[PDB]
Amino acid sequence: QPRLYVWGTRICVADVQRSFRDFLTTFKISQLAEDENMMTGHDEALHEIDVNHPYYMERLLECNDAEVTHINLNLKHLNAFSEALYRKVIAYPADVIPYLDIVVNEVFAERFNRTLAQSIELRPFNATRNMRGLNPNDVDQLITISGMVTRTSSLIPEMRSGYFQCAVCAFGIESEVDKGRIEEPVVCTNCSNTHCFQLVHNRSVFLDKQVVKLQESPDDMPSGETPHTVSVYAHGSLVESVQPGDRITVTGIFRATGMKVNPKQRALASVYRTSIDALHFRKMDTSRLHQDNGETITEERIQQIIELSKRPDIMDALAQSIAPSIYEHDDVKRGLLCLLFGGTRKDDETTNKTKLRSEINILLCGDPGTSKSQMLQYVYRLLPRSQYTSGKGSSAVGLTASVSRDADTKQLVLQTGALVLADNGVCCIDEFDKMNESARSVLHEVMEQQTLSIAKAGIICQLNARASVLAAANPVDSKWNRNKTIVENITLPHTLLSRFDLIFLIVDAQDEMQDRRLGNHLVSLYFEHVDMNLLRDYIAYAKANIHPKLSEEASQFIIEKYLFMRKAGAQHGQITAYPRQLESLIRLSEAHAKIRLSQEVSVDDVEKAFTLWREALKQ
Amino acid sequence: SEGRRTRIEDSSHDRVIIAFLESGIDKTLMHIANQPREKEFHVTILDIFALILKEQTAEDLATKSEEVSTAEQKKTEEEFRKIIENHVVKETQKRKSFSRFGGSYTIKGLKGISANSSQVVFKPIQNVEKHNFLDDRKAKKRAPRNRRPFEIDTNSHFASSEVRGMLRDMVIRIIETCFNRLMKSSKTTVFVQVQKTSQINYFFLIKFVLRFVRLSRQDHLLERISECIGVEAFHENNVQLTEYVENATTLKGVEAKSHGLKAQYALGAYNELVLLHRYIYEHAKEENERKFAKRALEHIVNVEEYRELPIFIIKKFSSSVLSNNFLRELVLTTHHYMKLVERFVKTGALKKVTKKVKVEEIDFQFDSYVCKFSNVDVLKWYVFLLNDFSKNSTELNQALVKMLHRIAFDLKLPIKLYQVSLFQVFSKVNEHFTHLSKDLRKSSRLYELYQFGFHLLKKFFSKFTGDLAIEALFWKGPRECFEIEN
DNA sequence: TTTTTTTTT
DNA sequence: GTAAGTGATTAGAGAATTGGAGAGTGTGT
DNA sequence: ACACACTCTCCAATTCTCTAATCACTTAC
Ligand SMILES: Nc1ncnc2c1ncn2[C@@H]1O[C@H](COP(=O)(O)OP(=O)(O)NP(=O)(O)O)[C@@H](O)[C@H]1O
Ligand SMILES: [Mg+2]
Ligand SMILES: [Zn+2]
Repeated sequence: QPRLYVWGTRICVADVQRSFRDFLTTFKISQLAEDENMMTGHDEALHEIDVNHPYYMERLLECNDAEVTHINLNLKHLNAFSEALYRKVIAYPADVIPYLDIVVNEVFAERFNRTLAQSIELRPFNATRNMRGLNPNDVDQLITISGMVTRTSSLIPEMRSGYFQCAVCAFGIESEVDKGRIEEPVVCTNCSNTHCFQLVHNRSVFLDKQVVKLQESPDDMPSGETPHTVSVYAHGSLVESVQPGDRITVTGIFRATGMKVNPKQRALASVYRTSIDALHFRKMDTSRLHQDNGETITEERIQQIIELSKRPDIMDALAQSIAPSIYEHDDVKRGLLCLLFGGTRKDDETTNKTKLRSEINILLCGDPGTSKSQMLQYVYRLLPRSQYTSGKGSSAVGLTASVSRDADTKQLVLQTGALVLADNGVCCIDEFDKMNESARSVLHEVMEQQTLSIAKAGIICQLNARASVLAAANPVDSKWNRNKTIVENITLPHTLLSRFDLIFLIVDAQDEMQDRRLGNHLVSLYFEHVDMNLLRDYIAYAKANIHPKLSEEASQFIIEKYLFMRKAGAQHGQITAYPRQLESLIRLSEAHAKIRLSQEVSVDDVEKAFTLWREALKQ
Repeated sequence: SEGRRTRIEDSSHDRVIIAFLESGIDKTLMHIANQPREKEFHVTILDIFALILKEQTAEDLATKSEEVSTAEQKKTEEEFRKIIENHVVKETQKRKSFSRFGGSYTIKGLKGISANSSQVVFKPIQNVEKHNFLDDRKAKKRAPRNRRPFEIDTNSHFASSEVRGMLRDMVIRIIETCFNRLMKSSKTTVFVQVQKTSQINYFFLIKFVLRFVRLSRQDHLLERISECIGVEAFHENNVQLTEYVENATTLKGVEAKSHGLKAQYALGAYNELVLLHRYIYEHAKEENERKFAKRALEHIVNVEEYRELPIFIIKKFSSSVLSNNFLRELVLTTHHYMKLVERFVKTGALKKVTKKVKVEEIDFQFDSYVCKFSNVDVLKWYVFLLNDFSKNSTELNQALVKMLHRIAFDLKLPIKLYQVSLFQVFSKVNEHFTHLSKDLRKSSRLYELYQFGFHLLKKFFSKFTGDLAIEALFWKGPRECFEIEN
């Protein structure tokens, strides 16, 4: 009996398929600890996975009901079931993956007695290494690496089967493309002429392909190395599933290819180019506020959040849990909590444009050695979409967008900057007083109108940049000077200063008791905070579900407080108030009501917002 | 050069026909043709009416034309429903065929050309029987240019209801006013003349008119075509057909093709003569007419020249000088003639037969007559034409299957049909039937051929042996059949 | 071509 | 009617005509 | 140097003709 073997390895195909069928029908072990992005399915809207069944048999119900066409295969479960199969999967992905697919399709057809539009496809994931640690032994093996997405290409059509037509008698033949090659017919079987066919391109069949560029994480590296970049190829349904600015983990096959010395000729260079063929993208990360509009939270944790919101301590409880290693600065922590929550979104949905800004901007200004950079680092690490820039390390064009000439098409093309990557996120700008004036002056349009309009050679367009700006700086003399006023210790234009919603003056209150307490706190690092898992869910639920509106009493109160602000700002040696500060007060009031999970802004919320704004600046 | 036109609309020839008939000059031409005194115009008028009916068939005009636009709208919507569903199913099958990654594999148990080697494949094959030994690459061998089959193309279309109604009226008026006088005046002269083409026009017009009368069932018109009903018609037709076949076989080149073209039209006219005489003998109301038809049918069945004609033509067939249309016509002619001989044996009217030596009378046996067609030189062309089963007409498919079925189950001799070149046809038919559900298979028009292939292959595999599988590679003669059987 | 960066006058 | 002899038909081999594939060589980019 | 085009040569297929063997018909007992 003829039998099929993988070339040079003595692996037979069917004996693997038997064990994998057993794995699919039988595995139920890990379901006590189901993961965050894997514990829900759906027939319509959303539904929750049951523990007690065979797990992938349960997951196949989603393919029947919601007509999903893929299964995410966690390889840790397979390794727990049988290492003898896990080794074969990792060692020969280019040979065994075309048959585990067929076992899945067989089990689906047997279970449901049904067909589908496309075959159910496998995506193995969660097999980790570094980009520099790859060797020639790893060619065609399964690997997984992580990084940030900087750029994505436009789509490329890749043919799978061509269509020939005879020039003499209009007969037509199909021809499969395989091993990278097509076979051309020579003799027409109808009219019996030779060397006679012509390929018709638009009658043939193509597939999608995309190129994605990935960058090293800087954390793990040894001494003196600069970060590397790698090309990742996405085929089929993975195409356009990721944006620039996202942080991801990729599982795929590591490959190597040759290159021609001249494009005209058959000779090849003996040093090969390398890339990755993708199989799975993962973006789930539990160390940050989650990136998914909070769709998957359970009813029980929603009720726990609703119960937690009724503490009178809710502002202090949420605020002091942020940045736990930082001592005191409670007012600054409350300001950062307001930055995290934000106001109500106010967009034109016909044009997809912001009518009014709802993001909150904060400046910190104070003495040296007061942990401003540390607070910036905490906010940078907490959020999913964040950028960090510092001092003279930035340019005006690099902060916003740049024009460069393309490598092959020789056209001028446009590419992103920090504020465009930080869209729906936070940009942290350290050493803000030491930037070049050219670099600092482009921030006006972004900080006010949340858009960015460009007019250079052949490029006239407008971009959206819905970012929040958090900045830190020193006074003119690096130590705060008491022989000068506030608008002389700070020196920025009024056009720039009026665009911040909060300014925090941090001046060293020199006192022996405060010195002793802070010294005890700092020395102890060498020897009722809300849980991070609850804080994540609280912020996401509040953002998705709470939209405060102003009450009429609150609106009258806001007008009265704005008149008081206009009188107070006019005195000598003080920051003047413009009509922009009325918008700032409305944003802060909505943020306080949003923290309380209230659909209406009250006079108490306006009072708390005004008190925070006033006491931030009276130093 | 003016453009390409579909097969279901009016030809450019039809517009000239419309102008010609709207002028009414055809009535004057018919009036001239009716006069016995004006003989010199008659051959040309016959040529004119044949050239008018050049692009038509009798089946187009025989059915009376009627329509309702409600039914037409419903019918066209169902046609495009068929087209849309075919496209969606084909595209989803093709896009589901593809597979993602590659590799290379060894088929353990199959030998390679080079020593100690197993077979190697470079695509993820589903199962070992899907392997093909890369026959898709290899270039097909061609016949030389002198020996390829060729069709003869007549621009043939389903014209509009207006043109079909006008032509139907013209055909009926010709039969009523001209036909007997015109044919009687022509037959004395057409074969004496120097010019060749009026012979072809003569045979074409005979074939068209007799088929139109039989299919339209206008039985009162049978008096008007009485010039063609006699035994003399069969005699004269047989003489001309024999001369054309001999010249086409013995000459070479375009001259041989030119004589074979005459032979084709003569054969078609002969077939219409046979079918018309059977229709008269079955459905005429007057017993005198029935007796007149019956005596002619008995003459055809009795005399050796009419009974030996199909084998005589089949043994001389050659694709260098005769068209495929000739072979299809010959197969259908043989089918109808053998049905006539079978009925005249079954009713007992044929028992003893005259044979040349002096002439002597010997008993006749229908199985002895059928056994002549089991020769290899006949069965070659039946297997040749069975390859085109997916585009043959249903009548031709029935004729081919019936001739094979007689040898399979009336003479009961399946060893002569055990042959590889027929098993290839069965393989194609089976692949065609895989794409249909069990109900649609019984609904299909090819189910007769499928069922016959089923029974013959089961009879083959009932007693399979390896030496029998070797014997399937060659055509088997009579002693070969005896020694294989015994 | 036009655009962006870092050393020099 | 049966047996033996002679004539005719069929099968094989040799020779000549026709056509197409393949390989080699020359020229142009 | 490499690709493309053109020309020449050989070999195989087919058909006619001649020769030999086997089968069938005719003649004689
Ligand atoms: N209240 C505090 N809580 C925690 N760490 C503190 C505190 N005050 C000072 N530190 C420490 O002192 C250092 C402050 O550095 P840094 O974060 O740069 O402050 P800074 O405001 O940015 N000063 P500078 O950037 O020079 O203007 C860090 O090592 C902190 O850990
Ligand atoms: Mg610092
Ligand atoms: Zn063709």
